Amino acid sequence: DADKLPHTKVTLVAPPQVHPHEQASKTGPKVVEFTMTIEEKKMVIDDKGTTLQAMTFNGSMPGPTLVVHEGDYVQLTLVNPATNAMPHNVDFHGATGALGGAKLTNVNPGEQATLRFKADRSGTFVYHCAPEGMVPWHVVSGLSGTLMVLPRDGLKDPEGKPLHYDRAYTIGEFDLYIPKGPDGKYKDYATLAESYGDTVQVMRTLTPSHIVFNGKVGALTGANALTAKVGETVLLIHSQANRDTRPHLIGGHGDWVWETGKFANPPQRDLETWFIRGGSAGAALYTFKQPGVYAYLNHNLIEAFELGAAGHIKVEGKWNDDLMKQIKAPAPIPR
Amino acid sequence: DADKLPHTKVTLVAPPQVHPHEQASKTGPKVVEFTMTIEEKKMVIDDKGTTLQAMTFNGSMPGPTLVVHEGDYVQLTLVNPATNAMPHNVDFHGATGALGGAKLTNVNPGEQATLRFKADRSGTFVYHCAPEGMVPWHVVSGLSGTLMVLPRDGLKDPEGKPLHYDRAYTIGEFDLYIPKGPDGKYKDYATLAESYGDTVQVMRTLTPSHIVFNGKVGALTGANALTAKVGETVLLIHSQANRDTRPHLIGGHGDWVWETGKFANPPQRDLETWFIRGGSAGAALYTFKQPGVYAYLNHNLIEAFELGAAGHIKVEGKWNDDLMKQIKAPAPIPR
Amino acid sequence: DADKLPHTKVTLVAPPQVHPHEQASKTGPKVVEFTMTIEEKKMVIDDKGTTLQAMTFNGSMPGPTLVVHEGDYVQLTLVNPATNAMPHNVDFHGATGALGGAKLTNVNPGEQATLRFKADRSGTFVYHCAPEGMVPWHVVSGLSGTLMVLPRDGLKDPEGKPLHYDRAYTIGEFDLYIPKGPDGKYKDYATLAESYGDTVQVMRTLTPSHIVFNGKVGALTGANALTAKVGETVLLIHSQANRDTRPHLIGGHGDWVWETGKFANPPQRDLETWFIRGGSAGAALYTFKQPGVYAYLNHNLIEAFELGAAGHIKVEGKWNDDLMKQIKAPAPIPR
Ligand SMILES: [Cu+2]
Ligand SMILES: [Cu+2]
Ligand SMILES: [Cu+2]
Ligand SMILES: [Cu+2]
Ligand SMILES: [Cu+2]
Ligand SMILES: [Cu+2]
Ligand SMILES: [Zn+2]
Ligand SMILES: [Zn+2]
Ligand SMILES: [Zn+2]
Ligand SMILES: [Zn+2]
Ligand SMILES: [Zn+2]
Ligand SMILES: [Zn+2]
Ligand SMILES: [Zn+2]
Ligand SMILES: [Zn+2]
Ligand SMILES: [Zn+2]
Ligand SMILES: [Zn+2]
Ligand SMILES: [Zn+2]
Ligand SMILES: [Zn+2]
Ligand SMILES: [Zn+2]
Ligand SMILES: [Zn+2]
Ligand SMILES: [Zn+2]
Ligand SMILES: [Zn+2]
Ligand SMILES: [Zn+2]
Ligand SMILES: [Zn+2]
Repeated sequence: DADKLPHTKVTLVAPPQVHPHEQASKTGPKVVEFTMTIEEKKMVIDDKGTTLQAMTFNGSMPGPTLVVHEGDYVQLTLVNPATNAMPHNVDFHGATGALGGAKLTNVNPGEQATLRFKADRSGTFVYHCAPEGMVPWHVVSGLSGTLMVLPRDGLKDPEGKPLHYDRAYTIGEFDLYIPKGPDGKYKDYATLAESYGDTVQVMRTLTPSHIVFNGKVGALTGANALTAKVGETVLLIHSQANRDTRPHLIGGHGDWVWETGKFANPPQRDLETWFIRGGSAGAALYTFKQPGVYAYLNHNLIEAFELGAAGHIKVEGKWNDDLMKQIKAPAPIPR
Repeated sequence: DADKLPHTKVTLVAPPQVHPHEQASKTGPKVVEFTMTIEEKKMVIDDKGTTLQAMTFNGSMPGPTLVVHEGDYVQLTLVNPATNAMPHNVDFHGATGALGGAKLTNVNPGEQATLRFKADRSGTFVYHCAPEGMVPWHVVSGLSGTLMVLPRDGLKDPEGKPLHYDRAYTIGEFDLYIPKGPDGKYKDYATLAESYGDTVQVMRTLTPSHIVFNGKVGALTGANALTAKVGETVLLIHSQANRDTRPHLIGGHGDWVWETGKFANPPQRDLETWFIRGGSAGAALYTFKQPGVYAYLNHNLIEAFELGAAGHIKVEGKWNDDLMKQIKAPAPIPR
Repeated sequence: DADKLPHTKVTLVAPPQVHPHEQASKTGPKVVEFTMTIEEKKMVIDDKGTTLQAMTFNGSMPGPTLVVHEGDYVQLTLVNPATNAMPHNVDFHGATGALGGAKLTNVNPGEQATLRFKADRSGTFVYHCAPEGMVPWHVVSGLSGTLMVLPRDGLKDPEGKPLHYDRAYTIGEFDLYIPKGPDGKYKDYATLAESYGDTVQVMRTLTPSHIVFNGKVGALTGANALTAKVGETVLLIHSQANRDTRPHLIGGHGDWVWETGKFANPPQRDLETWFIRGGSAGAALYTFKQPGVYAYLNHNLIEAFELGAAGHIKVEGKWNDDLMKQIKAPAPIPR
C-alpha cells in the first residue's frame, strides 16, 4: 500500500548527466517525487542558423532522466505555465493503465497535475507527450526522455554475476522535420502554431532534414564532449521516441548491451553496433582500455555525418600497445 | 509417413479472429487440410475515398491465420477462379523446398492445385504470393498472411514453465503505394492491370502513401475494436511481409515476446516496443490488469497517426489504484 | 606478448569465397599477416549500363574476408598506390583504440602503413575506410568488408554443443546513391572527384537508387550463383556497413543465426528472416535438405526485386517427398 510508504524528493539534472542514485540498495520501497515544467521555445539546431519551433520538458532535449528502483512508486507533478500556447500531458512507457498516464495529466496552459504509478518492471523506458490529435508533432518537436528502473540488487550478466557502472550518460536522438521555402532555404516561424501545417507535410515524407543528439548538431562535442578515463565503466542510455537508430562506439564495443532496454533479460556481449527501436530506450556498458577521443554515433553514416547523429567521448589515461600498435607509420611504397 | 496418418479438415475464419484450436495436445501427428480462394478486388482504404486495386486470400487483408502443431502436415488447396485476371501461387516461410511451395502451386485463372508440406518447425511464419517477375506488386497489393505452428506441449518461458493465452488476434500491417495525378490527388483505376506501371514508380521511392492494419485506416476501431477483460491473457500475432514495423501497446507491455516469431527460442519479458522484420511474423503475450481503451500501434508515430498504422483494444473490468492513481487532477497552478 | 609469438602469412581470395582456415584449432596464438591494396575504379552496376565511380579493397565489393582465431593478432599492410587520387585508411570494428585503427593508417596516394591489433573478441565484424571529413562517401562507394574471429574451440549452440560448416560464403550488400540529370537518366562521370557533390545530394535523401550484393545487380546469379549439395552445412556471412537489411533464404531457414554477429552469445534457431543492423556483419548456418535453385535476398521485396538485393544458390541432390509433395498439379477447377 503506497500512501503508507516513506516519500523522498529528487532534484533532476540536465542531460547528458543523470541525477545521483544508488545501484544495488538495501532500502525498502519508496514513493519517489519529481516535478517537471514544459517549455515551448524557438531553438537554433545547426551551424547555418536553422531554427526549430521546439517543445521541451524542463527546457532541454531530451527531458531529464528519472531514476528509481523496481517496486518504488513514481509520483510526478507536471506543470504547464500560462506562458505556453498548447495543451500537454505525459505517457510513461514504464507505467500500466490510462494510456501510460496521459488520460490523467491533460494540462492546459496555467495548469498542473500529479500522477503516481508503480514502477514494477525493470529497464530503461521512454516517456513522451501525447495530446489527442497532435501526438507525432509534440514528440518530434522535443517532448521525450527516459525513466530508468534499476533492479533492487543491481544489474546482472547472463550467469547472474554483478555488473556496475561508475558514471551514466543520457543521449536522446531526435529526427527533425524542418520545412523549406521556394528558394530552397529552411523556414523560420514567428510562432509555434505557424510551423504546424508545413511541418506535417515534411513528416509525411518520412525523411528527416536533420537528426541530432541532445538538441543540436554537435551538442556533445568540444567543451561539451562526454568524458571518462581508462579503467572506468560507463552506462550509455540511448532513447529514440519516434524512429529507429543503430548506436556504435568507434574504437570500442558494447561490452554488455540490453538493446530492447529491459534488465530482467540477459544482455548480449561484444557488440559492434546495436539497435534501438523507434519508441524505446536501450542501455550499453563499456569499460575503457585505451585513452583518446572516441566517436559515439548512429551507424547509418549519412544520418551521422551529413544529418547530425554523432558526438564525442574524451578519455584520459595510458596507451596500451598490446591491444593495438602502429608497426610502420605511413611512408612511401618501397621500390 | 504422411499418407498413412489421420486427416482432419479445418474451417478458416476472417481476421482479426483465429480459428479454434488446441494449445498443448496429447493428439499424435495429423494431415491438416485447408482451402483458400484468391480474390482480386478494388477496395476503399481511407476516409477520403481512396481506393486500392487489391489482391487477397479469401477476400481479406491479411489472409486468414492457419494453425497446426509441430510435426503435423499442412495440405492446402489453392483456387484461382476464372473471374480473376492474373496468375498466382503460394510461398510458405514455414515450409522446406521448391521456393516454399511457389514452384508447385502456379495457378492461372480457372485452375487449382494441392500442396502438402511438413510443419517441422514451431513459430509464426509469413505466407505470401510470389509469381515470377511480379513478386513485390502481388505482396504489397494484399497477398499475405500467417501460419502458426504451436509446440506439441504448448508455449514455454525461458525456464521451461508453461505459458498460455485465452484469446488470439491476428494483425497484418500493409505498406501501400498509391499513385497521384498532376492535380496531386490519388488515382482511381478501372482495372488491376492499369494500376501496375504507376504503382511500380511509387514503390521504387520506398515511401508508402498509407500504412494500414487489416486493410484500411481505422479497421480495428469503433465496432471493430479488439476486446478483452481484466485477468485475460491475449496473444497478438503481427505479420509484415515487406517492411519493418515496431509494435507497442499504449498503457501496456509485452509480458513475453518472440519478436522473430520462433517458439523454440526463449522469449523476452517486459518490452515497451518490439520489432517485426519485413518478411516475418512475431508474437506477443499480455495479461490485462487495468480496464479502458488501449491503443495498439506502430511506434513510428508518423506511420501510426498520419499514415494509418494503429488500432484499439477495449478492455472491461475494475480499476486498480495500486498500479496507477491520479493524486491531483488538472487545476490552476497555485500562487 | 605479441612480438614473441609465431608469425603466419595468409593469402586472401575474392568474394564470395573465403580463404582456407581451420575452425576448432589446437594451435596457440599467432600474429597473422595480411595485405590489401586500394583500387579506385569506374564500374558497371546494372543491366542498363549505369556506372558507379567506385572505391574498393583489392579490386572487389565487398573487400575480402579476413579470418583469424580469438587471441590471435591481426597485422595488416594497407597500400594506397600512386595511381589513386584520394587519401584512405582503415577502421576495424573488431579492434580496440585509435578509431579502430583509422588514426594510425592514413595513407596518401604513393604510401603504405602497417597496423597490428589483438583480435580478443569472437564474431563477424565490419571493416571500412573512414577518412576525416569524407566518411560516408568512401563507405557507400565500396570500401567495406568482414573480419571473422572464430572461437578457438569452434562455434557452439545455446547448450554448448558443437556446430560446424562445410563451406563459407561472404555477401556484402551496398546501398548506392547514383545521381540523375534533367533528362531523368543516370549520370556518367569522367573522374571520381566530379561525382562527389551530386552524390552527396542523393545521399541526403536517404533513398538508394540501387541496392546490390557483391558489386552489381545479378552478381550472384547464372555462372556466378552460389553452390551447395544436400546434406552440406553452409555459413552465410552478410555485411552492411551503412544501412539495415533483412536476409531470407526462399525455401529454407536460418538453422542457427547470430544476427548481431557475435559468437559468444547464444544463436537463435528456425528463423525465416533475420536482421543485420547498418554498421555490422551477421552470420547464419543452414543445412540443405532439398535440391533446387534457392533465392537468397533482402526481404524488403522492393529492395530485392526492383533495386537489386537478391542472388541464387544452386543445390544438387535427391528430392524428399516427406518434407514437401505436390498432391495435385495445377488443373481446371472441377465443376
Ligand atoms: Cu505536448
Ligand atoms: Cu509511446
Ligand atoms: Cu499473386
Ligand atoms: Cu517471402
Ligand atoms: Cu577511403
Ligand atoms: Cu564503422
Ligand atoms: Zn504517502
Ligand atoms: Zn510527499
Ligand atoms: Zn528506490
Ligand atoms: Zn499529426
Ligand atoms: Zn568500475
Ligand atoms: Zn567527430
Ligand atoms: Zn492420407
Ligand atoms: Zn483427406
Ligand atoms: Zn495438430
Ligand atoms: Zn516489380
Ligand atoms: Zn488465462
Ligand atoms: Zn485511437
Ligand atoms: Zn613477431
Ligand atoms: Zn612476420
Ligand atoms: Zn589462428
Ligand atoms: Zn559527407
Ligand atoms: Zn557438415
Ligand atoms: Zn532469381
